[PDB]
Amino acid sequence: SMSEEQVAQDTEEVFRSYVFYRHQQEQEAEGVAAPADPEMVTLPLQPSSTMGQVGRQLAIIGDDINRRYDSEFQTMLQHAQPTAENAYEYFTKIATSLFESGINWGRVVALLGFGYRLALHVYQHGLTGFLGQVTRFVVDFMLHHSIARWIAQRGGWVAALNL
Amino acid sequence: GSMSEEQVAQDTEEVFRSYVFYRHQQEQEAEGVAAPADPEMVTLPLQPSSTMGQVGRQLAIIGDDINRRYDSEFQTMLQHAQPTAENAYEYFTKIATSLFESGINWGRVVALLGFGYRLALHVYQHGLTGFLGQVTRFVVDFMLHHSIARWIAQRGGWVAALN
Repeated sequence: SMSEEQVAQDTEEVFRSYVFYRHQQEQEAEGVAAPADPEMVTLPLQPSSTMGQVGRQLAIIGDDINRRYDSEFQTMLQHAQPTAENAYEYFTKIATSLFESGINWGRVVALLGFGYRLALHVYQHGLTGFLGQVTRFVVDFMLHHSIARWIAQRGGWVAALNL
Repeated sequence: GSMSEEQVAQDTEEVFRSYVFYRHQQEQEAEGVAAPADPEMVTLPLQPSSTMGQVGRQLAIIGDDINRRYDSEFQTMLQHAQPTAENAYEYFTKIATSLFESGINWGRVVALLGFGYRLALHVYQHGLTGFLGQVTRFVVDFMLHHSIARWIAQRGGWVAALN
């Protein structure tokens, strides 16, 4: 049976695979795509692990709700221009607002997308990459805000792929 | 409701396919990968969060002595007999009939899943042509016709294996 702690550990692996595949897809597009941090563009050590495959599948859903979340995150980041010095507080504001009226799978996956976009943003304008920090923000938020528990109740991260 | 042999037989495909996925996720880490694997083995099944998917996962990760002993003996057998796609049905039927001749118990039920995995792997490795759908049919049908699905139903269904 799936524990909240196991879900929290799995979140790091899901997120790292997710960001790799999000940026792979972004390059396969029109335009050049913002440069990504070499860490974000490094293939996971075990891309075919269960959590690697979950992150991959979540990144390649191009349904309308995911594209809507992504566009709104982009717009917010372009306006707010967070930096490495204030990205923690920015992340906490956006994530807390997103879940304030409840948890659902679309919002869980949207938080991975926001982490991807926040890490990519800070890298552009910043002195270096910020992927490890954003990973900690996402993992810790999901644990503290009872999202890891919510996922565990539903069977763990693999349940994000169910219809 | 009172679990039927028909429901169990229907459930067995999902149990077996999840079992195979989680068995091959361990074999690759232990043996390395010097030939491409069967994509059907290495790709997470659809609806990976179901009760039956969870049963297959738990049975694949058991890892005690009796399950290791069944697995070693199946591998020795296969390495000697070298069944092919042309004769795997007859070879499966012989091994499975022998295994259950003197009775059904949970260790033998799980052993049959292990044998199906190893048979599908062996046949694939011969030609790099997948054989998982065929072996799944062999396992599902054998359990049904040989009253193993009914034995399982009468202990409460697959979910009894979780105990």
